[PDB]
Amino acid sequence: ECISVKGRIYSILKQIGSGGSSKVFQVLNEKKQIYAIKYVNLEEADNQTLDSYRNEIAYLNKLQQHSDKIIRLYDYEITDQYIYMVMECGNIDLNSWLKKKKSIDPWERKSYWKNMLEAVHTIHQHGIVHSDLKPANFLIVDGMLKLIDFGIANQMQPDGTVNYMPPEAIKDMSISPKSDVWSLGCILYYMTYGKTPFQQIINQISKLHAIIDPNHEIEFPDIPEKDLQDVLKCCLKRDPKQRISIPELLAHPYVQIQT
Ligand SMILES: CCOc1cc2c(-c3ccc(C)c(S(N)(=O)=O)c3)n[nH]c2cc1-c1cnn(C)c1
Repeated sequence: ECISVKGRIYSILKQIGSGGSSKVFQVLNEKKQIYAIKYVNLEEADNQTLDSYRNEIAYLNKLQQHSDKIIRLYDYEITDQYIYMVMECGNIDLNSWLKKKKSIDPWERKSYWKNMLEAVHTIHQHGIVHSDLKPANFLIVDGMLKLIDFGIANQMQPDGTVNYMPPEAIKDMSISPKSDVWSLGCILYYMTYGKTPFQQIINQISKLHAIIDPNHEIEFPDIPEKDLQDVLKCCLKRDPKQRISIPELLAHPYVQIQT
């Protein structure tokens, strides 16, 4: 029913998220303002994971200044036993919203695209490459996608797919900013064609076969927005060296040409 963080009290109104030993609550302060609060129980945590949490917090904090396309962290508490993160509250994670909506509006989809670019651009500018990027990581907050996590700390599932893994991450076992470009591509592909590139492929053992396979070609059906079709093509190129960059993407006409 009730969470104390650095003096203040919040009433738990609902659980929204539930990773390993972490839980996210939709809560309310005394003035009845909403906030998401992340509780991470630490009793079991070993130094690797403990450092991962400390790392996420520090970056999440640092990055506050640079962009509003990053989840806002209002304040936090941390002891040897727990973590509480008081954060901004949104409407829905993107993943759970790409199921709900039938097919997206052009103007919104572009807006969401800009939003993600700015977000991922920011983490890159601070030497972070979020390797496991996916729509579950973004969060709608009054017409804005904001980034929830950095792939530094262990992932939470909102109350795990391989649709977004980039080639070079699969071909890896015997990293690049470009990895995130692929994953963002996949999210945008979804937002134009109602599905990811390989989400019709059934078996996962072989889902990661199509991805790596140069001979396997990806289907880009024509659409009224010719720019968008190019972005998709440029993002989903299998060779990191020849895949478009975030800074290139930010100057692409899809983001830049008006209407
Ligand atoms: C596992 C999901 O993580 C988060 C979810 C949220 C939300 C949120 C997400 C989904 C829903 C459906 C809602 S809702 N409409 O308020 O119930 C809020 N707001 N702020 C949030 C902040 C987080 C979060 C978790 N870690 N970090 C760093 C941010």
